[PDB]
Amino acid sequence: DIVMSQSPSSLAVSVGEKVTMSCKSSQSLLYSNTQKNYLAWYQQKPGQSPKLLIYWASTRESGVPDRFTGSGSGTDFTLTISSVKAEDLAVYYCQQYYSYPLTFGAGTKL
Amino acid sequence: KVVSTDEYVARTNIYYHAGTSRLLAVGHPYFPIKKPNNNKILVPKVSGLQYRVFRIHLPDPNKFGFPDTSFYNPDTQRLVWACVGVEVGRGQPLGVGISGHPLLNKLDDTENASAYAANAGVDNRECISMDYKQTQLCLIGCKPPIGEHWGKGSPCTNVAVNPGDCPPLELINTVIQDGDMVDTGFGAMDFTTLQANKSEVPLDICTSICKYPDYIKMVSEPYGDSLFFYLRREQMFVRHLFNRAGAVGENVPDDLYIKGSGSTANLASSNYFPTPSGSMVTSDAQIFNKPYWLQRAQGHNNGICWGNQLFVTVVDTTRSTNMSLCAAISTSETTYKNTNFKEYLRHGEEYDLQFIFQLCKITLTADVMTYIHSMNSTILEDWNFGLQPPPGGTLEDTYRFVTSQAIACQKHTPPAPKEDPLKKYTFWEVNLKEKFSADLDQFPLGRKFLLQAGLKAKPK
Amino acid sequence: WGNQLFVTVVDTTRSTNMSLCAAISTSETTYKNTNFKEYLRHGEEYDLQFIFQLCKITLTADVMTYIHSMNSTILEDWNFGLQPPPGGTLEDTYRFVTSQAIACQKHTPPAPKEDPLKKYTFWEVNLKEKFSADLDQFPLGRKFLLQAGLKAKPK
Amino acid sequence: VSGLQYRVFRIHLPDPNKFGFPDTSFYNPDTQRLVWACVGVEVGRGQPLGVGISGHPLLNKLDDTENASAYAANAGVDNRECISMDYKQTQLCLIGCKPPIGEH
Amino acid sequence: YLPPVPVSKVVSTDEYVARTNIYYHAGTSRLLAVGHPYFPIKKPNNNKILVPKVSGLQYRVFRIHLPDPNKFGFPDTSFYNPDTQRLVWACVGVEVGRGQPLGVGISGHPLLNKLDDTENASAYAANAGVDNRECISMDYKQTQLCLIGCKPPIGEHWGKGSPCTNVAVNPGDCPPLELINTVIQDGDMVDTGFGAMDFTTLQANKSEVPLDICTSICKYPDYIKMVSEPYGDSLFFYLRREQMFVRHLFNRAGAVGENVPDDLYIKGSGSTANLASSNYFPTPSGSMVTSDAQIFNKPYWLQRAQGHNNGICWGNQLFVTVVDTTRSTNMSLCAAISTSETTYKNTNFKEYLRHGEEYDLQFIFQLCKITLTADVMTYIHSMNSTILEDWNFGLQPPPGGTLEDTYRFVTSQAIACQKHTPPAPKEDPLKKYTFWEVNLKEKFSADLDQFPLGRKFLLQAGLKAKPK
Amino acid sequence: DDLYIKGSGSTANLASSNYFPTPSGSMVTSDAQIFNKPYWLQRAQGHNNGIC
Amino acid sequence: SGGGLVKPGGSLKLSCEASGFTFSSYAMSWVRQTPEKRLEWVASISSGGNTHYPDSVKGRFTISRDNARNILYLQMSSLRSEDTAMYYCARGLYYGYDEGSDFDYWGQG
Repeated sequence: DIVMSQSPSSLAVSVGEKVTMSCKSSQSLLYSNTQKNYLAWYQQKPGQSPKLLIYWASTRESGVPDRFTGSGSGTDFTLTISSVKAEDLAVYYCQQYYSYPLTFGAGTKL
Repeated sequence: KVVSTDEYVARTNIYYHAGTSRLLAVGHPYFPIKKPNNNKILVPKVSGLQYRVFRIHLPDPNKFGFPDTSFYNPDTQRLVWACVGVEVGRGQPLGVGISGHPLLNKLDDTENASAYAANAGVDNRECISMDYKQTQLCLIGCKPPIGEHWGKGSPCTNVAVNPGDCPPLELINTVIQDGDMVDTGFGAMDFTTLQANKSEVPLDICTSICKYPDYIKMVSEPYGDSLFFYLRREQMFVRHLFNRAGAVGENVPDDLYIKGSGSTANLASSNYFPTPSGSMVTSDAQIFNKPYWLQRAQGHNNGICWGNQLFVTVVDTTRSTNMSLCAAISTSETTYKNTNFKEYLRHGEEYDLQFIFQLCKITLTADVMTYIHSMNSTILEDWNFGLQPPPGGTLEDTYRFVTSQAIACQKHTPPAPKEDPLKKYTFWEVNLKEKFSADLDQFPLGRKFLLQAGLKAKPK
Repeated sequence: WGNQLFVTVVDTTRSTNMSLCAAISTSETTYKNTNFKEYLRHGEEYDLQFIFQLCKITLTADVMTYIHSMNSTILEDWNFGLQPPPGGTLEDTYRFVTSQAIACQKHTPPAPKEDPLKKYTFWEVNLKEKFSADLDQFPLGRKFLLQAGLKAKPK
Repeated sequence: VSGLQYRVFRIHLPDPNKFGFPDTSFYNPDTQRLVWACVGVEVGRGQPLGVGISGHPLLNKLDDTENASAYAANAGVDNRECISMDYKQTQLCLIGCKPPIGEH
Repeated sequence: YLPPVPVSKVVSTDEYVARTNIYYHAGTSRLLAVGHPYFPIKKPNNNKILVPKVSGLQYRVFRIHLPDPNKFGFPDTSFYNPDTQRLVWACVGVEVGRGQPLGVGISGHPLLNKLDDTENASAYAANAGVDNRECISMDYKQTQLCLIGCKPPIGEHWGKGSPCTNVAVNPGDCPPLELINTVIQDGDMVDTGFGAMDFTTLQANKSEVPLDICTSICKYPDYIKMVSEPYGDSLFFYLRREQMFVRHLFNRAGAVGENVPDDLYIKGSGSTANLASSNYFPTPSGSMVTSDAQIFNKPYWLQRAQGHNNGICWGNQLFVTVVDTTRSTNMSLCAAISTSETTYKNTNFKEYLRHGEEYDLQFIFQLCKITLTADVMTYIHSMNSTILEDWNFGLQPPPGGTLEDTYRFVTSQAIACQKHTPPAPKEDPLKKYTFWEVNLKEKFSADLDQFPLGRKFLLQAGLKAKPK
Repeated sequence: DDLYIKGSGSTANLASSNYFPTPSGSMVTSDAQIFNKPYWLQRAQGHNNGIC
Repeated sequence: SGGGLVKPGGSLKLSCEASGFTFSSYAMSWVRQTPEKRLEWVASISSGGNTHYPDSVKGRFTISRDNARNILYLQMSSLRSEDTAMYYCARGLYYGYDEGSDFDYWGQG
């Protein structure tokens, strides 16, 4: 399949540090007829439920501050954040829905 | 199957030059200045021992169109500088810095003792300074310099490691930057990583990783473009012989020796370190500031240069002298006391560069459109014939947002001014762009070549 | 001869010995000779690149004689098992008794074939795989060209 | 391991006469043979150059012979001391098909 | 300009391939193997084998490497330019040497799930006890086969499939079955005539069969699928012979879980009130061996093969699979714990089982070259691109594009060893799959005359004289 | 401090950090003398040729 | 919604209830919890009720969609203790231009 890919496990971003995480599908993400990337994500914190991060990387959820804005198309992507903050501290799951089943990131705990 | 550049290369007849203002540079020998509570630096520690590396920023030639544009199509080709020639200004009279550490692990001399030493007080550290390997160098080429240097190896899980054990061992091979650590030959590496003591060395050399070229792998580039050139020179040897004093890593098998007793019962230092002697200097040893030349090089690159962009590096011991100040916070009293004098230091630094160049022109075939695309495509990124016809006509305006009912609120998109990938690497930078001009009649030097040329000098 | 070549070299210049310290206790802030063991390791760096030329040998008696005088073991590795042309050596040749491991191993007998100097130990390298037919691709060789020139080439 | 250790490099070549060419017709492999020849050679050495050193913790020694104000002392037992020295600087290179012959 | 106009069909490889004038041979000396028939011997606490399990009943895989021809010596190479072309081996003819005295082994199990002998029954048998299993042995069906191709042999077997889930499986319920293809691995077991499947999963008794196959999965090759390959590269050839006959008539002893409806019969009474086990199984038997049936020790000649692949071995790589029951004899020796006493004591002897194995290979090859165009490159790349990679692509552009190459710090490093502990990257993509190995790459000869087999190649084609 | 470790006793305090070399002239030779020998000019880096 | 103690090998009967909305409007699924932080996935079915099954549970997890009760259900039997997990419900939606997928809600878990 594609079990989405975030490894090796230990990295971190101190006071004023943009975050480094990379999730990469194992199938080509330039696709023929549709031509809009499909990518899913999540955030698992202490105190409430694990919850989606980002959808289509250029369209963000409301109730999601713009602080997470990623780049790239295709298998691997590049995130950029003007200022990373606390609740950015989180486990970041990653996923794609076009060809089901739904499989999960090796995960960003950054 | 790389080929020479000049296989395909198409020359110009035509040349420009620039040379810097010069170099204004100074700063402190030992460590940089900052507010004590703070991390914000007042003033840089600056040293020769900081690796000496500078890099090139230049206009696209294709930008300038010509009094005679005729001779070529800008489209069916591209138009690409070559370096014809080079010169560094290096101006200081030559100088001696020197150093060591106020605390030092040492037992003592090796050579001279009438008797075995006495007992060891703990923390016997002492203050001594030393000289260095006596050296210049120059480094010339277009791809990043990369130093290779020791590392601590990877302990595998076989031996369970015990507190204080030997770090396994490595050579690390890694990008060069400016302002990095010369060796005296104390090993190319960081004790700060790889030495617990922190009392072992000159402060400065405590800091960071000694670094040294890898010709070989720079020799080993497929294209040899890290540098196509450099020169390398030095002199030195040892001055004295001195023992460290520290807790035992390991000991010598007895069979190798005999046994003493009493006074002689006890172990003479296996910690053995020399004290180096760097040598005299001379004018003639100067390699600097002289017409500097190539045509053929070891690599296919001949003056083959990209991003209008090149890397320059050199190093010299010779000038290492600083000078300090005696600061009298009171001038009033006329009778002497050591009281009144604080001391400060900086190391002043100076250079210039004047360099000769050519342009060349490049038509287009797959090879062209590929071999380098193959080789690296980054330039045809910079060119426009990388193609890429896209899809994607239409969208929807929707306006306006400010209405306070909510359509998703929007765009983030400066996003990628980012072009230098290696930009996080941080080091000196020199933009040259508009310093170019025609005639060395006007340009103090390479008319040297123009005479090396000769050619008739043209009338008035 | 014998596909065999020797190089021996010694330098004094690189003799530098780096010395590092490990701390058995990282906590205490007061300096003590106790906390630090000492170790000594020394670096070594070599490389080899060798040009080669290719040559042939006609055979006559005088030929064969003259060699056989010099070192006769040489002939072994060629054909001419026997002085003249015919070929090689006619008792039975090849055998293997193992695969997986129970029986007294294939190496329970000694190794018949020898470099007789096998008694003499020393550092070893194998090149067998590494040859290339085009100098251009290597740093060293093009100089060989340069020394002899002889340039031109395709597009 | 130390630099002062001699180095010995043995190098095997594959049999030419197993190995052919873009064009081999120019010879009969039967009536003849093929042998390598060595035209040119290089030795790469990459370290930043510098001198090491050795010593011994116990060494037979009396005292300085260079300058002495008064005559020396009585010889005790085991006056050996810890002293070190630098070795003679040297470079060499050796090439051939037969092992280097030493003497002592 | 542009990629080409070109489809996938398959083609007869002889389309593009060119046949050369030259032939070579190499062969191993011989190969031996020894081990225990019934199970491998290991140190009892240890998992490491002291002794391997070896029998003719296990499959044998043979991987044979060839050297890159484009590195290789010829008396005359003039006929090609490496610029425009490859060279690739072609295997014209093949031998299997087998030297052992021919004879039958045997296998059995000391507790065999068994009820009684139904071949003849004079009276109603007893009632199911506890543990009536017995010590009995049998002969397996006799078999010979051979397999050749540049792709691994694909076997197949029955297996337990994931049940489609409506009803909950109660313990006791028939697991559904699934036919499963897989790569054939060395040491795998010939069928006994009991079917290619997994006893371990589907049979919990573990006493149903003799040891050798009990834990393992017997597999059988499917000519269909194998031949169904478009490129036929699994195998371009084979041969097969086998036979078996019935011997005895038994039952399984156990609870009945599919009971028999009465309508098939009438209700009995007394001893006939209870239905005896309707499980029956035959006793498989091989017959008398003959020298004639031997498929071995005789040369073979391949020119036209069913697959469009004709003797083409891609990736300097060639396979052989061999199965033989005729040499199966297991020798039994005894060693005496006391050489003193003059009275025979059972207690004095330690009985032992070992089995011999003899293999050899003698291989003929033709050399072949490939002219390159896009269509060429295309088709292959389409077929398999990997080959092109081990290959230099003759070129990536037209002058030899290179990747900012590899020059290394390794070959003997400093003993930290993530500087290697990890040697060779890439893969043999089957590296997971285990099977026997040999290297011939030093063994070639430019003269066939010297060899027993070779002259036949001449002889069969005539020698004319031997030039070139 | 982080550039070293605290001393004590004799090492309680840090000695002055400063250092400066003592320059030493070398063997003088008759050769390196640049004088008492004629000079000849034709071309100079400047455009002046011997014009005063 | 309601999941709790189940000893493996039997059948497993669970529910996912809507909360104050139209149930038939958008897609629905079941989920589980595999503690590595490496998550495993359970079940889905279409709006038209086509079974969304992976290489695993096809025909296995036996689902019953109920729009009326506004509750999602699932049947299992002869349980796989490898299915031991904290099970989660999830739902679908539609957001229609940019073609990448946000998510509004999911069940009690």
